Amino acid sequence: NAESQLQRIIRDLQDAVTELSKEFQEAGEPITDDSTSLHKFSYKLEYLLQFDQKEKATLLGNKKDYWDYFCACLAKVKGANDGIRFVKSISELRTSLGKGRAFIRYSLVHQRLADTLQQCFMNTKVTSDWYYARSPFLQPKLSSDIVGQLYELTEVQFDLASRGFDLDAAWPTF
Repeated sequence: NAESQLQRIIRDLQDAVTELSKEFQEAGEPITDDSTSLHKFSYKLEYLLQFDQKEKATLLGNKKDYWDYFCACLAKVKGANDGIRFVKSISELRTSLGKGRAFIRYSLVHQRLADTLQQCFMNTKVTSDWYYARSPFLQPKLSSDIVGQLYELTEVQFDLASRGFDLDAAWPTF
């Protein structure tokens, strides 16, 4: 059911990763915002990040999302919070969704995504507080598959712009 849809999305993430690796190889230069495969990657990773996510909010009712999970895992982990601090310094980002997208893109630019997510999923305590059972992040068999795919991006360069779009509204398309 949901299991079969999960599995498909994990494969989609893999196909997006391979696409980016091929596009990189083909282009002979860093991936840019007009890559439809970066776009697909972004959406598949976000799907996974939102999958079986527990619902949470601030005391004023604003929505928390995976950005808030990343902060809980990493904001105080020395060495691990460069991207947390970067996104916290962007005044334009108004929502947890948008902040989380910025963090993913920062991580891609700096070739740290896999390592950062691996570090999140290692925190079993926080991950269990944010996710229901079927989340791949609670299952190494599945979480290392996803992390594994991500390590192939550790060698792909991304030259992603820092402005020219509104992440609170949408992933960039060019």
